Amino acid sequence: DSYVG
Amino acid sequence: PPSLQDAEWYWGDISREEVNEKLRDTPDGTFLVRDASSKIQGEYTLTLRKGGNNKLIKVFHRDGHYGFSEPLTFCSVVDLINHYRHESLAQYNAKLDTRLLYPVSKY
Repeated sequence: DSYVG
Repeated sequence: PPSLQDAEWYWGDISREEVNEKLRDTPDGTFLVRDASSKIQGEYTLTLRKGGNNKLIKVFHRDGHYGFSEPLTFCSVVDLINHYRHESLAQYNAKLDTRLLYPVSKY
């Protein structure tokens, strides 16, 4: 989701 | 060595709604760490304010080390956070070009 890779 | 439980920016089991309230209207570099939604021991999530948004960064944990991506080089969550108080996260991702500047303190 709003996780940054 | 200072423990994670005693870190001012570690909030444990709080929801995204609660995080978003604490980060509303805050400047870039405002940050806190909470338990990851998995609710598995040793799994944590950094939330970092950048560009008016709340960026979620998984803290990986393997072989007694922590980090945002392989290789994992830090011996504790506290050491990881204190490192990025003084280095931009742009190395991890170019859209995260800020240091960890302003802890959201529980104290």
